[PDB]
Amino acid sequence: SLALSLTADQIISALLEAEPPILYSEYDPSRPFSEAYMMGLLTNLADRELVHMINWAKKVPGFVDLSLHDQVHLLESAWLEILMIGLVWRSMDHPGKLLFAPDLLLDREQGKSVEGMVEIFDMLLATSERFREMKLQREEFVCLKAIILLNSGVYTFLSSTLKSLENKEKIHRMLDKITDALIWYMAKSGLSLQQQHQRLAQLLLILSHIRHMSNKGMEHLYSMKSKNVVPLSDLLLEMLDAHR
Amino acid sequence: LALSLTADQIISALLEAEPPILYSEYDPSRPFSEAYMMGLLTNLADRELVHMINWAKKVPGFVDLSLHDQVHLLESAWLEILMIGLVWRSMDHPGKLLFAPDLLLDREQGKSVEGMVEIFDMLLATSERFREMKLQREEFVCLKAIILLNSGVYTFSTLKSLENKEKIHRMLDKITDALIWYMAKSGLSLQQQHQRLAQLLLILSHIRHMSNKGMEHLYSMKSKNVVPLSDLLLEMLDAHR
Amino acid sequence: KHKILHRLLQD
Amino acid sequence: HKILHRLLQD
Ligand SMILES: O=c1c(-c2ccc(O)cc2)coc2cc(O)cc(O)c12
Ligand SMILES: O=c1c(-c2ccc(O)cc2)coc2cc(O)cc(O)c12
Ligand SMILES: [Cl-]
Ligand SMILES: [Cl-]
Ligand SMILES: [Cl-]
Ligand code: NA
Ligand code: NA
Ligand code: NA
Repeated sequence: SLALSLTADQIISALLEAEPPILYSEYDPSRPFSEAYMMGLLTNLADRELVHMINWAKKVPGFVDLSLHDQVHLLESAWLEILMIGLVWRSMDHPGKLLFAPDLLLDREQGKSVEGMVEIFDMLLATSERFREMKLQREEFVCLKAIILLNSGVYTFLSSTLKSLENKEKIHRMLDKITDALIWYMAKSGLSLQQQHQRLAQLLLILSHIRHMSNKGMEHLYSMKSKNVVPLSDLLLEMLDAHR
Repeated sequence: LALSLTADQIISALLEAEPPILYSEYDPSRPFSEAYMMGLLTNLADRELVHMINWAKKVPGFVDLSLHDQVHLLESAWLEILMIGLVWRSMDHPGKLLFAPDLLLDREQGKSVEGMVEIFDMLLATSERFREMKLQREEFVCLKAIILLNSGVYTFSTLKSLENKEKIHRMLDKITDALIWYMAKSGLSLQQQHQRLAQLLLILSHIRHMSNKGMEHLYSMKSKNVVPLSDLLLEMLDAHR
Repeated sequence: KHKILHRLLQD
Repeated sequence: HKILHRLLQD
């Protein structure tokens, strides 16, 4: 397929061009900063970002070549991981703070306003510090985001027909191509072979932590829903429900 | 000292440290109620944890960390480590999970416990991935050591801590070196080496997911008084609450 | 087919 | 005193 024939430079260029816009939150300093108010800001932002995430996913090489059911499956698995890795990336330049949006930069003491949130904040902040330690580059970030989209749901992806088996193999081939692209970027940047392999591993281990934080955030969001802390959009309810 | 080991020395040390394969307490005169199955799985985990601590102390450099860092890494990783071992043991048994040699379960047996079949289905899918990849024992032991060192490593500001953190990151890099060396010795091309390194490390995202789902499920079982848990498991579980 | 996500991926 | 902390000593 055309997508599976792209070069590393073409893959990276495509992912850079697909980057979504950075949206603003509803934050008003005049509002009492209650648990419900803060959670309303975060869920409202996530809802609006999800629409742009769908447009981004359709630009990841090969993604639109899968069936609609396949695309739904991968996004249902990965959506909160994708939001959170974007959050960590935006926060790199702001030690001690999480840049949810340009007008919504929160520290851990503000996170304490929501029950159970400071623990999540601390994980996200630690991951942002790791990004800083590594001097993570935008080309590396966009490859990681595409990897999340294709990988998080791929073990549960069904291959019960010849066509679905073919599509599953196509996903794995594209994951290999994104690895090739990451390695190509790191080689062009001057790293030795040993440094390239070490950094590839450092970058992919980030994804274990992103998964962990997504799972913790999803459990927290479910708790908020059950406790009726804030109203959630129909889309968020459906995405939440796809995680049982 | 640990950081001066060669790739061959690292893999050799990890292979020699492999824990024993324990038996469950399964008495086949008794049927598999929800409570009995939960008791068998948690009792097995409790006994395996003792051996996991022995194993961790043999992972190069682990005992050089402070006891607080050792506690925290094991609290973060324990169920991931149990589960990756389970999947490894299950590779030779398509469609089944070899919790122990006397407790080889299929997904229908997992339905004995509310919410468990969903976890079984993920573990079975991961076993299929191991078979598809022809995962080798040398790769498996490197992955288990990586989980131990990585899962808790970001939630770690004194000088000593920064030192411990640097030690962990340096050892993670040495295990990467060892994985690549094993793949190169095995004949993989340079491109195949980086592609397989990534395929292997992405396993760890799925292992994390299954551990998180298992931990949520175990908390649910505890909250419903399904199964009594040892003090160790209560504390291991409370580290995630 | 009635999921919102399914509709957004088509539109 | 955590059980895990105890086991890491002996
Ligand atoms: O982190 C988030 C976000 C969120 C919003 C925008 C982003 O870009 C990233 C995360 C949304 O809702 C939550 C809702 C929760 O209950 C817990 C959370 O951690 C979050
Ligand atoms: O998988 C396990 C295990 C388990 C036991 C031994 C192993 O070697 C691996 C996993 C133990 O308790 C649980 C308890 C749960 O509630 C859910 C689970 O999935 C598990
Ligand atoms: Cl094409
Ligand atoms: Cl605090
Ligand atoms: Cl025993
Ligand atoms: Na004001
Ligand atoms: Na024993
Ligand atoms: Na390579």
